[PDB]
Amino acid sequence: CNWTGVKCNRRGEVSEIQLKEKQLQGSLLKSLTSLTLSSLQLTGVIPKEIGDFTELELLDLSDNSLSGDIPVEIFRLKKLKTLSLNTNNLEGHIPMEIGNLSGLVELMLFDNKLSGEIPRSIGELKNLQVLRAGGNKNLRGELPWEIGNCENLVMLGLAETSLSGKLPASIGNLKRVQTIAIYTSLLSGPIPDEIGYCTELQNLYLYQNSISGSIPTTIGGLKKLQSLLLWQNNLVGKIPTELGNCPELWLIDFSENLLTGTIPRSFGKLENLQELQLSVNQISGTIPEELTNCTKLTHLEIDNNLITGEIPSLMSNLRSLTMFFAWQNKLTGNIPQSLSQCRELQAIDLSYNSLSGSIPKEIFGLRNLTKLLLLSNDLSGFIPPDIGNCTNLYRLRLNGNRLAGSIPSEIGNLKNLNFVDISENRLVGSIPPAISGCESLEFLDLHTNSLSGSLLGTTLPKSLKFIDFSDNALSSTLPPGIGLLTELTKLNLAKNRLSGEIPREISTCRSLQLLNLGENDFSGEIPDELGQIPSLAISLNLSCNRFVGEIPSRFSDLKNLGVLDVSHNQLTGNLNVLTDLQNLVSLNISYNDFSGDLPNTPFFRRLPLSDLASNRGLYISNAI
Amino acid sequence: DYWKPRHHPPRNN
Ligand SMILES: *[C@@H]1O[C@H](CO)[C@@H](OC2O[C@H](CO)[C@@H](O)[C@H](O)[C@H]2NC(C)=O)[C@H](O)[C@H]1NC(C)=O
Ligand SMILES: *[C@@H]1O[C@H](CO)[C@@H](O)[C@H](O)[C@H]1NC(C)=O
Ligand SMILES: *[C@@H]1O[C@H](CO)[C@@H](O)[C@H](O)[C@H]1NC(C)=O
Repeated sequence: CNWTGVKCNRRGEVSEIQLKEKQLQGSLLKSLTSLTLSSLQLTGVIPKEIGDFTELELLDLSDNSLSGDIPVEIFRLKKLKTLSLNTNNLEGHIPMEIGNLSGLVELMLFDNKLSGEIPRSIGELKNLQVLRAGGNKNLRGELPWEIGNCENLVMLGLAETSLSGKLPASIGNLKRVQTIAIYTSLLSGPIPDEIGYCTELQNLYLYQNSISGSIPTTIGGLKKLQSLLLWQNNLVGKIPTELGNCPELWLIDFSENLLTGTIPRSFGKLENLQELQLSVNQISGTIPEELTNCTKLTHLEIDNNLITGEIPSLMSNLRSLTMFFAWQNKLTGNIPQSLSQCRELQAIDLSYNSLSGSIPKEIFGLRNLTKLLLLSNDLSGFIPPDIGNCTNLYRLRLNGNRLAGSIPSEIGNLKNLNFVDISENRLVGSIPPAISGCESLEFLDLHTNSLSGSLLGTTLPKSLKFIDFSDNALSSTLPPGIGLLTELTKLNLAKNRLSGEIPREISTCRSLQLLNLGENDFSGEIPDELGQIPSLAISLNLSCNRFVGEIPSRFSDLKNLGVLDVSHNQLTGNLNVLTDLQNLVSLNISYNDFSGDLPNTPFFRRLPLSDLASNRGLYISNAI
Repeated sequence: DYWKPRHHPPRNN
């Protein structure tokens, strides 16, 4: 009887029913051996009458909307080798009677609403190979001891459940298990040493639990081990040396634990290691040279630890390295030039160490490097002209070092450079006009250097969003061409030698949220134009200049300004123009020539009386 | 749908 989706046995009776990938709605022949109604958008319960098809072997109801319990009558089917209930709405416990399906091989409960514990009955399934119950948030309790009795298990996953407690020593009886995935769950206590008895173990994923204790040494006796994800747990103690004995290990992630001791030299023997993540631990010692013998390493993340010593030059041997993160350690010495022999490097972050010496020119020869982060070290010397060679550089942070000399003009050669932070160094001379050539540049932070000379509109790319030149020796006048950067969100020129009027052209920066002109030699009158920039929101700081005249009436139009500091100027007249700004939070008018009365309002009442005392005539008055 | 296995997200500065 074949239309489609229906199959018959030889004797002429209906055998298999299959329907999937249709669109439907609604709730859902005693010789039928196989039943697949899957991806049908079906709703309702699973009818207990299902348990009546005695010859059932496969039942796949997966990828539907079914609700209610898993009927215990389903477990009357003693011939079932596959039960797929996954990706539905099912709730309730896994019934104890699960243990009665004596031939069950595949069991898929994952991605449901199931709750309760895992019955101690699973241990009676001797043919069980795959059990995946993960993605049930309220599946809870300890993994039952009886799990050790499923002798044929290959795949076990309980991920994203509420499973708690320590994994039972029982686990060591599973001599065929390949993948154990119980991650983003409630587990605590130590990984049991008995796990070293699981000879076929390939992938161990325990990440995002509370597991405590240390990493059992026995894990090094697992010869087929490939991926170990133990990240974000309470793990304590030293990394087992014995891990160097796992020839197939390509991924190790111990990130976010309490580990101490040293990175083991034995790792040098792992010829298949692609990825080593030790990030956020207590690891001390030096990077061992033997690590440079792992030729397939793409990812080395050792950041946020106690590692001391020098970065080894033999790092040139890792020719596949894409990512090198050593930031937040005790590293000293020069950055080795031989690191540039790793031609594939995408990202180098060495920040927050003691690195000294010059930045090696050769590192800028990397044609694939997007991210170079050297911030917070002892680095000195020039920024090499070869910086123009690093074609794909996107994010550059050299800030918090001793770097000297001028910003090399060939930086104008970099067309993808988005973000550049050179602040807090000894840089001198002018900002090079050629930087107008970085057409992608949105963030430029030069603050706290010896930068000098004048400042031009032609000197800067019009794609700029963030500008911080504060704390330098910059001089002459803020150029009218500043009005050319219409993307500028934030402009900080504070603490310089700048002078002249504020050019009215400032009115055309339509995106400007924050403007800091503080601590300069600016003079004359605050132009009316400054009030014409509705976007001014975060801050406007005109303080510690020579401004005179009165607060422009247009200032009543900055309806979004949260912070305003005009203090330490020669400003006169009264504050009446300010009285209706409802979003004004902080106001500093002190050390000016202001005079006149301010209304008695919680706003003006919060102004410190010493602030009024440093002016000419200011006082709070009471209305009649 | 529960997430597939993954490593610790790298974090740079
Ligand atoms: C950056 O790009 C530079 C320009 O080619 C390159 O320059 C030179 O090196 C070659 C030898 O490889 C010399 O023959 C040549 O005289 C040099 N050119 C100039 C004009 O200086 C740099 O070596 C490159 N820098 C890096 C670190 O790759
Ligand atoms: C305004 O600038 C001065 C001078 O640089 C600074 O000390 C002050 O804190 C700034 N104002 C605000 C509100 O941050
Ligand atoms: C003005 O007052 C604000 C708010 O109290 C303060 O942060 C700032 O330091 C003051 N400005 C100066 C120049 O001290």
